[PDB]
Amino acid sequence: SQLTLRALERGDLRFIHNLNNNRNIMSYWFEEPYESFDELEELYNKHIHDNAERRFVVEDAQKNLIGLVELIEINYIHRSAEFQIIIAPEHQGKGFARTLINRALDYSFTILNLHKIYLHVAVENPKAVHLYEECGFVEEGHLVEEGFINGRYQDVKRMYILQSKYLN
Amino acid sequence: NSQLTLRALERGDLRFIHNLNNNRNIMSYWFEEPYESFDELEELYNKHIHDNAERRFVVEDAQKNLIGLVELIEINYIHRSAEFQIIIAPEHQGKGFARTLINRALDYSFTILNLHKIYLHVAVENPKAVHLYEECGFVEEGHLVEEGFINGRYQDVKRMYILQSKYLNRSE
Amino acid sequence: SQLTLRALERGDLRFIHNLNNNRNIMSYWFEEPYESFDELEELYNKHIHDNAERRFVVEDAQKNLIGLVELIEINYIHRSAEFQIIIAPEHQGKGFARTLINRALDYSFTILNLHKIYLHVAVENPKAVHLYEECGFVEEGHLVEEGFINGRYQDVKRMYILQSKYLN
Amino acid sequence: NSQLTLRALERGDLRFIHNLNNNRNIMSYWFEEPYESFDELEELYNKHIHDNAERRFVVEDAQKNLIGLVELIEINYIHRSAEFQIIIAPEHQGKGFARTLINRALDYSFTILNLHKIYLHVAVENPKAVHLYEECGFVEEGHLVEEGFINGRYQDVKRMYILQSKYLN
Amino acid sequence: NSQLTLRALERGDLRFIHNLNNNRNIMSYWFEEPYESFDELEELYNKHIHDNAERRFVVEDAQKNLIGLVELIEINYIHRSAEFQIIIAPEHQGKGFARTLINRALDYSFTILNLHKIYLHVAVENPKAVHLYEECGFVEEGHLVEEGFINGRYQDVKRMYILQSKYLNRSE
Amino acid sequence: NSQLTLRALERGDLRFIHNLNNNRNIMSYWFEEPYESFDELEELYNKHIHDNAERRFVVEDAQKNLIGLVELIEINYIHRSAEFQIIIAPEHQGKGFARTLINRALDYSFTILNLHKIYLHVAVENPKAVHLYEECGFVEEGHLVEEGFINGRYQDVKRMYILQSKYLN
Amino acid sequence: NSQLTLRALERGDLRFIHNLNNNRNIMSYWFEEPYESFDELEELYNKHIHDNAERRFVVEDAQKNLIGLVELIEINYIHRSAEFQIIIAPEHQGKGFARTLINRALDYSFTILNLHKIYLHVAVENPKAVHLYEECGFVEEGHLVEEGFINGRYQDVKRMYILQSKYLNRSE
Amino acid sequence: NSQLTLRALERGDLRFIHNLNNNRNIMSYWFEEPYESFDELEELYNKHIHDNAERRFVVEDAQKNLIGLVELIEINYIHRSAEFQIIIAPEHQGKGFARTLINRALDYSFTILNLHKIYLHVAVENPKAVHLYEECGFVEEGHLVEEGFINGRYQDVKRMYILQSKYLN
Amino acid sequence: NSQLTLRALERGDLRFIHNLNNNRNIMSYWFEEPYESFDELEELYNKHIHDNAERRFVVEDAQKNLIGLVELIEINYIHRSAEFQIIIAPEHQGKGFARTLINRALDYSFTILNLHKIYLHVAVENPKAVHLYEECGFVEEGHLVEEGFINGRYQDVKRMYILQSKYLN
Amino acid sequence: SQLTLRALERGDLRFIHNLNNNRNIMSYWFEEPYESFDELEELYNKHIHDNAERRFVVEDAQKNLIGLVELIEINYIHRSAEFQIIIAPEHQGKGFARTLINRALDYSFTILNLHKIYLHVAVENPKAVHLYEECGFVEEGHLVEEGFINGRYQDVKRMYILQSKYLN
Amino acid sequence: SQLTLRALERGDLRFIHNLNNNRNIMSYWFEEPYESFDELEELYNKHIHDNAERRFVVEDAQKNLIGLVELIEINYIHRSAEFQIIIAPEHQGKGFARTLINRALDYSFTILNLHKIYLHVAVENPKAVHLYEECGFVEEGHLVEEGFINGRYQDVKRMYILQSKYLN
Amino acid sequence: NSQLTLRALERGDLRFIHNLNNNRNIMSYWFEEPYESFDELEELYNKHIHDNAERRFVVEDAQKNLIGLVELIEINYIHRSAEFQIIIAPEHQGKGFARTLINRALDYSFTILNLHKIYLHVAVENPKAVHLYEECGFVEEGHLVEEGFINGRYQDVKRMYILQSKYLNRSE
Repeated sequence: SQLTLRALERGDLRFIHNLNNNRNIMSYWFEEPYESFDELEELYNKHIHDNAERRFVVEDAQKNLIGLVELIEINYIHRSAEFQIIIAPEHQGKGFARTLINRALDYSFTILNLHKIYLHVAVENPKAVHLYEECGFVEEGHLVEEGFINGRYQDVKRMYILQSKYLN
Repeated sequence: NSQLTLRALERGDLRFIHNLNNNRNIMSYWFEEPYESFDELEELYNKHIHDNAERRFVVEDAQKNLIGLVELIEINYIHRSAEFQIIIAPEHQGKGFARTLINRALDYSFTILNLHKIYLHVAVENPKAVHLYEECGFVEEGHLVEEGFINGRYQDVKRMYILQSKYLNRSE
Repeated sequence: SQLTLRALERGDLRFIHNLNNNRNIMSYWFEEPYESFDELEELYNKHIHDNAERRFVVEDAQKNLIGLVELIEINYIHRSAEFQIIIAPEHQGKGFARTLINRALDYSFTILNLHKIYLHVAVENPKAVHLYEECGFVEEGHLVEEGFINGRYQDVKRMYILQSKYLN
Repeated sequence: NSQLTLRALERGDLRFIHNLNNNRNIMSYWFEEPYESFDELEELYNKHIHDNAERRFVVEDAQKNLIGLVELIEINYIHRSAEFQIIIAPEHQGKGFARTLINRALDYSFTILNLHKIYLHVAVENPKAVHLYEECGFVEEGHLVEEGFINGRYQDVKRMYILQSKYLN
Repeated sequence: NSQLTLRALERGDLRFIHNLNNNRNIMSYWFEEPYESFDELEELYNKHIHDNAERRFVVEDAQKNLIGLVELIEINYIHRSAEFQIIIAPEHQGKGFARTLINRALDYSFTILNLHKIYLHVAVENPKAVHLYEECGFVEEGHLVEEGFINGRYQDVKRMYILQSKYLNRSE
Repeated sequence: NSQLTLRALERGDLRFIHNLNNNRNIMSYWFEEPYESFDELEELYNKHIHDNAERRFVVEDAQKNLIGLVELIEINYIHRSAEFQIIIAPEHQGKGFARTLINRALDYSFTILNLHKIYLHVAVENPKAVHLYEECGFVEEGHLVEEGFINGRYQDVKRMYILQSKYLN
Repeated sequence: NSQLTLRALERGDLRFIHNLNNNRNIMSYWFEEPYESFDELEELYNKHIHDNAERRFVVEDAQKNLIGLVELIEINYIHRSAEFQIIIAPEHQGKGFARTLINRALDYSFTILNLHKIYLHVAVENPKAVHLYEECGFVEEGHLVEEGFINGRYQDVKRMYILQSKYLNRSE
Repeated sequence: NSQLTLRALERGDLRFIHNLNNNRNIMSYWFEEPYESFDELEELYNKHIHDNAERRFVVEDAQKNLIGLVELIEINYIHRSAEFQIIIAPEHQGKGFARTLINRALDYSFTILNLHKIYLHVAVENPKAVHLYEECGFVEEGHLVEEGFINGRYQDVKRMYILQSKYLN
Repeated sequence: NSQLTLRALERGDLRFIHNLNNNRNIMSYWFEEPYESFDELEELYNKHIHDNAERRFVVEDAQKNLIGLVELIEINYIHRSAEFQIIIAPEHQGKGFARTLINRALDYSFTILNLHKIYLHVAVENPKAVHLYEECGFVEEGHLVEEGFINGRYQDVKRMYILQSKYLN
Repeated sequence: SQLTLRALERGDLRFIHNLNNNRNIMSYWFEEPYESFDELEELYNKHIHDNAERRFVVEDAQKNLIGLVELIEINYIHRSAEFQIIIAPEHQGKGFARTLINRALDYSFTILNLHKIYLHVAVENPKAVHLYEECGFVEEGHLVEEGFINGRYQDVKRMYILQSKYLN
Repeated sequence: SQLTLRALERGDLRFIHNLNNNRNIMSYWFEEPYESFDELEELYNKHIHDNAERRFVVEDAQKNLIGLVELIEINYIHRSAEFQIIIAPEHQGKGFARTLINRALDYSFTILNLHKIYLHVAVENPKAVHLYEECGFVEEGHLVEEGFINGRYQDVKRMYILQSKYLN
Repeated sequence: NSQLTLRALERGDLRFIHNLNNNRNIMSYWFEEPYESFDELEELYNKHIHDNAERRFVVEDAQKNLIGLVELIEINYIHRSAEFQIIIAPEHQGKGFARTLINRALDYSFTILNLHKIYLHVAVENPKAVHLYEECGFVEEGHLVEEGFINGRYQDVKRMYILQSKYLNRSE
């Protein structure tokens, strides 16, 4: 409850770079690949005004960085966006996920007025699917060999939630 | 209240602007383009530094403490109109500084810019503000239904106006 | 029924300039004033990709220019836009207005997925208010001295229609 | 004289403009920048094509024959004023169309742009022009001495005005 | 059908593209930016002429008559994926040219671009097309609900895929 | 009053400029472009730093305390004219230094720039200022009616002039 | 001679300029930058089209035949001075058109530009021209020695002037 | 040797890069463009900072002491190949960390970028290096004769490869 | 076959280029950048028109009928090497003109550009081409395995070379 | 003799601005007018590479700024330039002029290989004409009303010296 | 005598390209290599105003293109330039060389006021050395392996002529 | 002498370059453009930072004291030639460091750049330097008369060369 969401600032880019460490996956910023901190800050400067992606830094009461809440591929004609939450390893198993997931859905459905929010989860991480399922998400796709994760193509589940059910 | 002073907004005041837009829980715009980050605001401020379609004024006291903001937007010099929005910091919201800021704004709009009409928008679910402006000389000219999506619901908003004729004269 | 809507092209700018003649009002293109044809084509080139305004040219079966249907101040967050229809003097009193008004509402509510469409009518043209009223629009504002039309400030009615009623 | 039509200046009309400024014996300006050749004007027309400080109208007749030019310069939208200048081609100078052009100019200034004041400048050594504008509603508000260097001499110039209040009422 | 030929789209073919997007009654995009005018399309074509994230191919016959369009979008060369969309002109829609165009597209994607997966989207209210792709080797991997707003209603769309493994092998 | 020194305006003095334009209750312009914030002025100062249409001088004293500003706008080098404006800080408004600043301004206009005429504008509702310039050599050449919208009213303004011939002789 | 007319130089007249600089056997300049090719001239003309430091005037007759050129260079509006150069085509060099062109030039310089002084340079080895200008009111103010390298030798050049005072008055 | 960590190259590490290229006696390239001074490299690093044709990783230890560099050049994402080069600082050349760096490089090439082939070039006059890569999984696919001008002589160079299939299985 | 003439590539010949790359079933590059449409090539030809890393020659006959293309890519002037590729139109593939084009290419490489080495790449599944270049002076220096993805298969490619020393002597 | 010539640097621009004070004449930098220090530094940056004018700062042994030696309107085809020397008021009457004038002629005739060096002197300052005359310059022109100096047009003498006589 | 020199124009670039054919040497335009006509015209446009090289087209009475006279590496401080004359194969052995060489020296020494004009001749073409020698040029250098001409480094003679001797 | 080290010139060394060009009393060039001020040099250095037609190398000792400069100019990679110029600070001119710098330069030119010929220019009125280079393997190939204007007089300059063949071999 004490956790707060804050729009992403330049200073928070170091926290983004640290979150990427230990993930072992190509990081993208507005659909452009980056791996070093200097590559990131340059693209943050060039996409500063692009409203197709919005990122919020999650902090506690004493302002310790907990994680990141990012909405990508925002389309205002169809009113959809892809949701992705990244919790720092320090606070991964402390139960902050469900609160941050509700905070993200709140901003998406009560400020941006989006119709649908979908996410992508690895089939090889079933407990994460149960998490999002218990948060209101339902499976709508089982993408076969969608991503190349550590030397092999993996299946990824696409799950959605509509504005209708979150508000009612 | 008479110790308050209006000052054209500077770059050093953008921090004060950012802290105002939070807790409002509404999309913040700068020259009709959205923003929610301090850096995003600063870049827009430098890009529209010379754009005269909008003007914003910081209000401070003798202590130089920041009390609120006055902004004119959608300024058109052929029809001589502009939209009016007032925002006072939460710390000074209840000490009745608003009426002074409103009068200072109308005095600038109608005696320096030589505008003909000033309109504003207020939420129908905030009768306190609608009543405040009616006290300051604003008349309702529209009840726009489901014009804004606020807090997960389409709500109505009142549009109220005041003419240069009433402000400058009336007492005459 | 034979009337067709077509996105605005460069060649149609001459028809726009001719429509402005005999109106006696400042013409705007993406909120910028113009009065000569050369001023118009230059701004058409600079705002070619701005999706805040969409204009459709109305033609008949034999492709005679009937009028223009323009949506301005399109906001995809709140899903609103201002509607304006301009019929050429040759075909003004032939009854093409109601058909073109329905065509405009169709594009706005079934392709762009807008929530509200408002228009502005002069109080001194009451029969036009009755037209839009019989088309589904309802008055939501009586703006006092909103526009300067031929040497005097005039009152203008703002009328709206919601996507909910047009679809049902 | 009700046949004459005002039309916003187009790039093609810059030839008509150039021919009118010849025979005048005066430095011609386009948005406060001097020019003399047709090419200099065409380039400056492209640079200031969307500048709202000045506005120029070409006046034609029923046959579309060019009659004259009406230009409003130094347009300030805060004070709501502008300077007015009318130039008729030598072909039609004596046909008595000036008054109609002056009123069609004032009609656009006061009924569409919503300006409060329109002032103009006339040489003191042209009293017929002073009387002309006087009969159109303009009043002398200044006698600027040695304001301009015309024909090798510093000459005095009358500044004349008319307000939106009088023209509308 | 074997007389059809695939040709990289040129500027002279943009007219053929514009005439295709009309009567579809759907927002048309070019490198993920909307357009509905021929001039708007032409300007976008010149701006993304060198962008390799998308490729479009015109298909013509021995008569050099334009039959349809094949386009790859959302191409990513790290995951080696792309989205597939086929559009045949209304005059040739029913003569069974589609299967040839689909195979020509997959042959280009899997033997020249060396892609791993090709996916496409089809409306659930168009079982004819869903069946056509299932015949060509596509398998359903998703039933996205209310993903698209078509003709005044939020509709579901099927996402179907095919892997380079099946296309190149299977017969092996 | 012979201690006062004129110095070309520097970027650092833009603070002094901004503070003077406060308290005036008037729209301030920098090269015919409006501004209100210190940042707006600093940007426009950088854009027009080499524009010769206007020239501004900061006047200091022996202690280098800033006294006032002397600006010449609408400088035309073909007609050899310019508009003059003097603004003294409220701290020294009543010390009677105006006349010396006016003459130091005219001295730069007529002895270095080689201008023929210098005109200025004074509000009719400030007769003390009209008399001041009258005693400095300026003569009224116009009574512009409702020229400016000041303090919520269209007010009349006097236009006053002095020629290079008189000042030098 | 009274049928001659002065016209501001246009792009279509640059061909006439190029043909003039040949046979002169002297470095040709355009806004103080050298050129000897038609294309080199045209590019310089477009680059200095708006530069008011120099002005050139083509002179033509009732037949619209090109007779010569009049150019002002080194124009300075603070000192109100300019350099004067006249060039008549070889076909019309001997019919006494020069005096009219010189007077037309001084009339433009002293009645429109409101200049104070006009100076020119003439070769000491051309007493015909020095005498022509002395007839037109020019007085020698300098005998610059070895100022120019002409035809393989450093030669002297006369600098002659005329003031606005003499031209406008004198008759008075 | 499990303490060594790979980190994407940062602008600050360009000093470490410059010091490594000294002592090599070879023309150094940054995105197929030659350079010699620290300033030339810093400018070209800014120009190609978002170019995906090359990728360079700085390898540190637990103490964050810089150990070496791993760079992948000529990265083609259609053929899924790249050229590999490993450079260890003279301080740690004999500590036997090379093999771990080579495998950490191949792990990023084949497990994240999804490349099919990685080739490298070794001088024939350095058989110890050829054997090293041979024991890491690389096989000779070419003996390029007089490929490079090294130390004043056109020398032969071995081209060695390893496929994603072998490394993963 | 002495009638064939080499001519530097002109913008007009880009049609001939585009038609040759059709029928090849391979991704075509222009200065290491992929393209497929005639418009994409014309734009990239304008961007790299003064780049000296590649050089392409159109070969015609006495009738000026286009015969083929000779392109030298990856030209490095420090190591003095380049990659060679010859493409003959299907119309004249069997007329036996290849050898003359190969030698005319090597003559420009070794007698004008002063290059030391020229290498080329040939598919292993085209032994007739390998023999052809072998009889022209090229020697195999590498058997690159699974170097290219051709016709849906990773195939091996021979790299062949010839030095300036042999060709001149 | 201890006096040294040094190419003009950015830091020396303040000394240039101070030299202009008490001159009461329009200052030009590469034929462009300036009056404030900020105007000067901007034009110094834009004309940094223009070789049509070369300026040298004159200093003593202890590096006190004595004056300026500037060559303007340098033409390498005809090999000519205009010379101008400006001594600070502190050291005006100490006899540094003749030495600095010889230093300027040395650089012009032995490094740039110029054929002619001319200067402009006021007729109303005859002792300055005698100075340059005794330095080798000879009058070649008496320009009438050439410059506007303090409210009146003044005559200016143009005097020259050829490379031939300085070297022999 | 009837031969005329004319500054190089855009249209003459085709003649330049044809002259290069049958030379078998890398062609340079302002020290930049070119081989196709399109490469040449682009560099002609970019170096249109560079006065370090001047080229004149030689024509007859009937305006048939005879050859080219180009001065390169023009230095106005030292007053030197490199001369190069190229006669078309059609008129090579008709004796136009000596006339064109004198025309070039005339322009260099009587209009540009250059002090020295040097040229480069192949040692393996001795009759060309005798030509320039009989025109006033004298050998000042025998450069060893200066140019790579058709598969071998060749020696090149550098010969000069001073303005002093051509004028006297 | 073996403790000397060659280092590519950096921006921090431009001050050392400026102090070298003074007292030489000769026009200083940077990529064939003149300069005589430190700021003029710095701006040219940043503009030609990536130009590979010239390369300059600072030489320093174990003490990191600046000893001199080595520069290659007029580098052409088709003919594989370059011009060589060496400049040692006056404080270290007489301690015989030159021969080491010359050999270091030729070693870089002939073993890294793979150049074929290196030429240099020396004043005929400086037989000390002409003799120094003859000791280092340079042969005179030209006696260019009145090529340079030095100290008010046109002087002759010797052009001397050395080939990659001699440097790399000879001992072989």
